[PDB]
Amino acid sequence: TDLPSDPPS
Amino acid sequence: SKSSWRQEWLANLKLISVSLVDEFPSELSDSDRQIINEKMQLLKDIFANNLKSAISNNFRESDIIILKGEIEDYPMSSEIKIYYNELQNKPKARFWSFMKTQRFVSNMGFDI
Repeated sequence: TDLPSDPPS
Repeated sequence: SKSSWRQEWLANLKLISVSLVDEFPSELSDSDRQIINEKMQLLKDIFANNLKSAISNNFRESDIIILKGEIEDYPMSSEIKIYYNELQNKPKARFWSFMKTQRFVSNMGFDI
């Protein structure tokens, strides 16, 4: 539920 | 991987409460005010109708908080910044600026 708001780099 | 990250976010957004603050952090023109307000409304529609999130009228009772700027631009006297400061000085809400939000929603497959 608390995964990053920014896409994976 | 961004595909997997989007599907994880999409499924999770159906179970999230979103709040869109009315407070402006700083001084702007009537034009800049109007542009932000339009985006806030467009963003509210994307979250409710496309992303299927619940819209909360209380930012203290929501998982994601959409701001009319960056939280660091908000004054100490503002209730939204007083709330933010508590969550730092206590061990879980998200605070996204409208610009950050607009990009996330673009990454969800929806462009204002």
